[PDB]
Amino acid sequence: MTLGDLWKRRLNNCTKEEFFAYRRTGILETERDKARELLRKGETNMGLAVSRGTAKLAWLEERGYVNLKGEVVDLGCGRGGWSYYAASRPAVMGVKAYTIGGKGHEAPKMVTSLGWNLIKFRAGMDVFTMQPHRADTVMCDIGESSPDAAIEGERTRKVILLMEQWKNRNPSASCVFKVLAPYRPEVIEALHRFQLQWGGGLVRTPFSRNSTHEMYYSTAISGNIVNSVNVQSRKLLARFGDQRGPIRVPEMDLGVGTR
Ligand SMILES: C[n+]1cn([C@@H]2O[C@H](COP(=O)(O)OP(=O)(O)OP(=O)(O)O)[C@@H](O)[C@H]2O)c2nc(N)[nH]c(=O)c21
Ligand SMILES: C[S@@+](CC[C@H](N)C(=O)[O-])C[C@H]1O[C@@H](n2cnc3c(N)ncnc32)[C@H](O)[C@@H]1O
Ligand SMILES: [Mg+2]
Repeated sequence: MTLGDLWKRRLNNCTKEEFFAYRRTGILETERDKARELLRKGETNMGLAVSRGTAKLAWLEERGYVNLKGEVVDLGCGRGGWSYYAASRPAVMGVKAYTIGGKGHEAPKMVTSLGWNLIKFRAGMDVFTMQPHRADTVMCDIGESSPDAAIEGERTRKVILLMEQWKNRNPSASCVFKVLAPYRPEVIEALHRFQLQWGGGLVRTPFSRNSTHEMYYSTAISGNIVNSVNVQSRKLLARFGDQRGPIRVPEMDLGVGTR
């Protein structure tokens, strides 16, 4: 059993007041006061981020940890925060974004955020059974939290396998994907296998809540995976009992228009 497995048990052992205080302590949070109401009322002319996902991917790129270029696929696009982010980047030529939609799942938000015309959104699509196609950059932000760590491990394993399938079609593709439960040993095994064939490493973004162990794998970086995970587990355990609140920052505004 791993340090992260213990963290998950400690998390589930929090009382409600402990949990809600722990969840946001010391994390960056975008200010979505305006963006949320614009989306609620159905405004389509807006470039404020359609979700909290945009600033996460932006941070990864600003840090130099991802390469976003060429023909991009967004697997599990949800509202589309990553799709709109990618579409606004000059090195990106097109975005093919796929998400399952349906009951209890986010459908793509339709806005004029810069480069929207270069995105082909397709909802009602299961990416786990969809045959891969050519792409220069493969993104996947899939991984639904579960109180059950074994379920999170299995959901993570399916994402890593999907990425192996997209790399089999596109061996030279840039990859960035969510690893929901990197602390699970079955996930560590799959990541080692991925890293030994494709390179890459794991990083934590500062916008992820403390209630999730999610980390992001990118082929553009390197680093011992076990060490990366254990450093993050300790950080998450050390924040229990922290009284600092979240740190509020402006939300990404990409502007509007076609490219
Ligand atoms: C609501 N809640 C969640 N957790 C734990 O925190 C993890 C994440 O729970 P979460 O509520 O922070 O994320 P969610 O599952 O809603 O996904 P989101 O839509 O992206 O926000 C869960 O899998 C549980 O392990 C919780 N743990 C405790 N102790 N008490 C709680 O009320 C509680
Ligand atoms: C957390 S969202 C990604 C957030 C996104 N990156 C953003 O910035 O808004 C992950 C999405 O993947 C979708 N999803 C989960 N399983 C899927 C599947 N098998 N096929 C397609 N989409 C799936 C979920 O509905 C969810 O909306
Ligand atoms: Mg919740």
